[PDB]
Amino acid sequence: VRRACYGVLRYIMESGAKGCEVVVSGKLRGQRAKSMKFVDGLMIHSGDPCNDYVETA
Amino acid sequence: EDSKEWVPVTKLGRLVREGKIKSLEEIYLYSLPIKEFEIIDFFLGSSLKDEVLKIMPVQKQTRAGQRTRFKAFVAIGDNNGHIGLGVKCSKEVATAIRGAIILAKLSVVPVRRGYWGNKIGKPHTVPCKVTGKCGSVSVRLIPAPRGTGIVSAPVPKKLLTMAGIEDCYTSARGSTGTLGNFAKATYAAIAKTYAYLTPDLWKEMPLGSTPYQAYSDFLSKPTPRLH
Amino acid sequence: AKKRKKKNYSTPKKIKHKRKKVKLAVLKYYKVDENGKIHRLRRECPGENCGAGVFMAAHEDRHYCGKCNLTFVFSKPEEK
RNA sequence: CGGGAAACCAAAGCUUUUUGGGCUCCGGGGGAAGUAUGGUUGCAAAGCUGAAACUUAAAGGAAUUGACGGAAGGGCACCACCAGGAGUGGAGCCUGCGGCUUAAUUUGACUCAACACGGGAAAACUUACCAGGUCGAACAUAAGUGUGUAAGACAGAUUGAUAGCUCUUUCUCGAAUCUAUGGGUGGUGGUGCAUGGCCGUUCUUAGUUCGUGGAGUGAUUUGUCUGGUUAAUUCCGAUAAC
RNA sequence: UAGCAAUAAUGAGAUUGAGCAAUAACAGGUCUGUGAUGCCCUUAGAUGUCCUGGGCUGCACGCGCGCUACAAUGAAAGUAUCAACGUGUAUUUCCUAGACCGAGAGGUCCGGGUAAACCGCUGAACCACUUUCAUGCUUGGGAUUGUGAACUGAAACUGUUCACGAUGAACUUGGAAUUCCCAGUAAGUGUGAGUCAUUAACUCGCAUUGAUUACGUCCCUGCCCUUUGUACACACCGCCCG
Repeated sequence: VRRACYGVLRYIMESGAKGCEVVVSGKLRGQRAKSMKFVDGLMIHSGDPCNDYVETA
Repeated sequence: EDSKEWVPVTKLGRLVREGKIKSLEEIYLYSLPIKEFEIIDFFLGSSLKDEVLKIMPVQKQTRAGQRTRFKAFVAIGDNNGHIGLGVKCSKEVATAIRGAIILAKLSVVPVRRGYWGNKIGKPHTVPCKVTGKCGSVSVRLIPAPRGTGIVSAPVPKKLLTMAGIEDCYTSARGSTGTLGNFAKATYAAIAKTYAYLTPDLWKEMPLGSTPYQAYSDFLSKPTPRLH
Repeated sequence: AKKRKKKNYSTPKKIKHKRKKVKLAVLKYYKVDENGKIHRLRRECPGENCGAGVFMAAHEDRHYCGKCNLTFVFSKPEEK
């Protein structure tokens, strides 16, 4: 989760994206759940570009 | 193993890339800083092994409430007498390791090894008795005679095989249970090996060649020209 | 037994038998007269548009067919 | 060119690379305890001497980040006041919640951030509840003469109702599933302290992460600023990068 | 380098209200939003699925948001007359026209609108005028309550709602305390929509009437910024002493 999900981070940066973040949350069987954000780039989160530029699933 | 060759952003990194000098000790002779890490893995790096020491967490109290920077200690070394420590804290443990290797490849300092009472056969351990402090931990180094395998704790055991020294006796004053400040206290000693004025070095010398002024108007060009 | 969340064992204590059916020796001794006269045992529906060869036993005289499972109840004095 | 863990200090430095001018006093984890006891001094109060039993995995020093409170400073807001106005708290009823009650008052939520919520204005349904009361669901996937493995539906009975729910009387089911289940598919059953997603406040705000850097032994640290500037990390700036 | 006294100028100092909303997390809420879900649990003796009814509406009491009023600026019967947001039937069960039959609730028979077309100039409600009540706990107020007339739901009871006569409770403005707000805002008054077979005092909207009083400070209670103390760091709901 810290490497194979880290490999697909700039597997998509080859197209020329402005930035990508990947939030993977849950338990690592330390049953208290954790979450680390894989930030890389210049990402908006707000305003009209939030409806426009960013895309999430 | 470049695999993409990088531009020299500094001055003497271009001279390294120009082939103006093939002597790493020429940098050490005038004590000008190796500023970019791409310098020495051109001069060195042929399976020059490093190993991490110490990656224990370091926290900071915030409002909600405690976030961790993982600080790494990496130790790189030439077995013919060069050494380095890496000291870098990061967010997570991957870039803690890789970020300090650049710092490990920039703190690379030559090691003076020598003889004690018998000028026979590949200078072995240390020319004299040296020590160095950082934060209460002192480590004297004793020139042990031939075939007297390393007498130290495991933190400078793995560090002094990377230094080109045959064997050592050592006597470490201080709180050496802090496994990172132990490592940095050894280096102030080994950096003093080329700072002790032995009577081997009482002649005057050929004074140097001034690598700025000797290679001056071959840098009056404005181009970053390699070979 | 069984376990609910909050209230257990309201106690009719729940022995469930829909039909018993360790009983009911089937009426296969079918009266056939001497060949080729025949007899209808334990009278089924007189109009045989349904199959209804089910042979209900001698009850108190209210005899119900079984292919039509309780409809067409017939011996009988029925209605006008 | 010092030194130290630092705070810091022309000494607290010259305690090199276990160092060395000379002399004297004192300490050896924390307590029990400057107690007990003996001796000595004293008019007394008390002073100078001074243990152990037992107990203990830490006590402590200098610094760092948060905590941001009879800590001063500089600022902000009608979920804060001043100045106003309107309502609640009075009564009536509606509804929520607590309690009691009963078989159930299903139940989930309890300062803001639970409480006319769950978009829950519930006649059944919803509903998970209660009381009777049917009906078959998937890894023991079945050993067993289908005379039954699981229901549709007569009168007496029964039930909420001939409901064959069940039974007297007794036919009828279609192994195209009772497996006599591994403590299970399902389940509005358990745990949101296992969790995902969702949102909620946190948080009326202005805050936050960097890559390299002149800055620490180090946690960390002008970078993200004393402006005498703005809803605002907002700025002609001091500038100590962009 | 900010003479922000240029109110001017101007439909406009923004129409100015809103949607999105970083870093960091909470043991916030939901397993009873789901075929998101771990494991647990029980299913031939079902928690499921429901077969019927009851309950969630049980009431000596506490508490919460509300509705209606405590009237003569009003109340009462008439008489004048203006909305806006929108919703509107297709195994149809909706918006509704125009006749008929009804004290009314509601009944018969036909018509329009799948919608800027028809309701619909959506010609709504206080406010406007005239009379009746004289400020009597009175026709203020409509709690309570008997009987009839009805409606939808097969089926209507500590109730499913709706009118007609009758009853006319408390309340004469609400203690301590405590809310919401600076302009088309508060507050008054309606209407649409939500769930809806039937039932809105609820919330999501919308129009209409349209003030007072600031035009600001840090007292109150919070939130930021640093400087500063700390023996706190499950963080002052701390730690902690006899």
